[PDB]
Formats: sequence, C-alpha cells, structure tokens
Amino acid sequence: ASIPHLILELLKCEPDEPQVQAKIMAYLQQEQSNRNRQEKLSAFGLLCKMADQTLFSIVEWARSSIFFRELKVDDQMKLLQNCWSELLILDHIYRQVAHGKEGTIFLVTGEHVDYSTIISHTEVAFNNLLSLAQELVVRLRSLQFDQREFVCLKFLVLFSSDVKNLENLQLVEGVQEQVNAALLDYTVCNYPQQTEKFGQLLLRLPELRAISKQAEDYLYYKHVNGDVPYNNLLIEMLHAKR
Repeated sequence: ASIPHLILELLKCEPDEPQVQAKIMAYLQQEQSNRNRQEKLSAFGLLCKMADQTLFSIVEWARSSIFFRELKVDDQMKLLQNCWSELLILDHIYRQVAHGKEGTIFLVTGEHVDYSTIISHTEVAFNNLLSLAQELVVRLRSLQFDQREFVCLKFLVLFSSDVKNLENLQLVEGVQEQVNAALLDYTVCNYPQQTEKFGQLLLRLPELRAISKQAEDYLYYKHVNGDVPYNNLLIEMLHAKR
C-alpha cells in the first residue's frame, strides 16, 4: 500500500505507545507517591524523571531493533552515546506532532499540560529549548510528518556513519543508506504534491543536532549544582560526552 518493506519492518520494532505511557505514569506516581513530602518534589526534576524513563525505553527499543541487534555491544554503545539526546528530543517533537493541541504539550505519561503552565513554572533557559522544539513541531506539522517518516528519522539518527571507531561500519553505512532510500521512496509515493518534504525532513536533523547540544549543556549545568535527583541513564550518557 505504498510502504516499502524496509519501513514495514522498522515499524514492527516500534513499542506500543499506550503501555509505555502506563508504565511511565505508574513509575512517576510511585516516585512522587513514595516520598510524600520532605526531600524535593520539584517540577524540573520531574521532567527529568520522565526523560530518564523515556531514555530507558529508547535504549530497549534500539537493542531489540532489527539491525542494531547485529552490532557488538561496543558498536551499540558508541551509536547510542552519540545520539541519545537527539533521539529524546525527536521523540518529544513527534509526540507533539501526532498528539499536541492548541496550547498544550503532550507528555510521555500520556497527559496534556498547558503550555503556559510549563513556561511559568520553569526558568527562561528551559523555556527557550522547549520553544526551539515547538518550532520544529510547527514545521513538521505543516509537512504532514507521519509515523513512517518518524521511524525512518530515528534510524537515520541512530545509524550515523561519522562515529569514530565503529567495528561493523559496513553495516551502519548500509542501513543508513538503505533507510534514506526507503524514506525518499515513501515520501514522494505518499505525498507527491509535497515537492520536497524529503529534503525538508532531512534539513531538520541538523536543527535537532543543535537543539540537542544546548539541551545537554543546560542539563549538565543544572546537574553540576545538584538540581536534578540523579537518574543514572541521563547522567551516564551526559558524562559519556565529557
């Protein structure tokens, strides 16, 4: 039905969103229920709490992923360390495209929060990053960015060839080229009037890149003086940078 085979397989590797939301929702209700006051029941750390969970879900996704699983643990870690924050932001952006509304932000827990509530209860620094992400959301919404293009961008983000010291480089470049091809074939077969949405889509990766670094720098800063609880997947990957 105009969906190449390679894409049908990537989609099969996607987690069922509803159960990921339920699992994350519970975790946060626990983390927030268990300590029932005294310590730090913040709002910055909470977005940090669900970002951490989202990250674990992303790592599991990559691991169970059709082509990633053929790489040795050494190659896997180097690909995930290089793009983990980009994957997180891309995940957020797509969730806004498929579920976002008027003046709300759809959270991974499956909840809608007023964009005003987020802004007000967070410092301007975080505010700017959140706003830089919505611009991309606005651009993807116009292009009719859909799920099949979303899993393709994910694999293009994960399988990046300019990562140094990859053992099975032949496989990483192969998949990358193969996904690029399946994506172009899909975009013009399903959105032909869209002169170059394919180009538009790829032009988004460098932007995701830039936003990604600014996000890590802010995350590191907030971390250096004790403003996040801790959360080892977030910190671990952030320290894979230094």
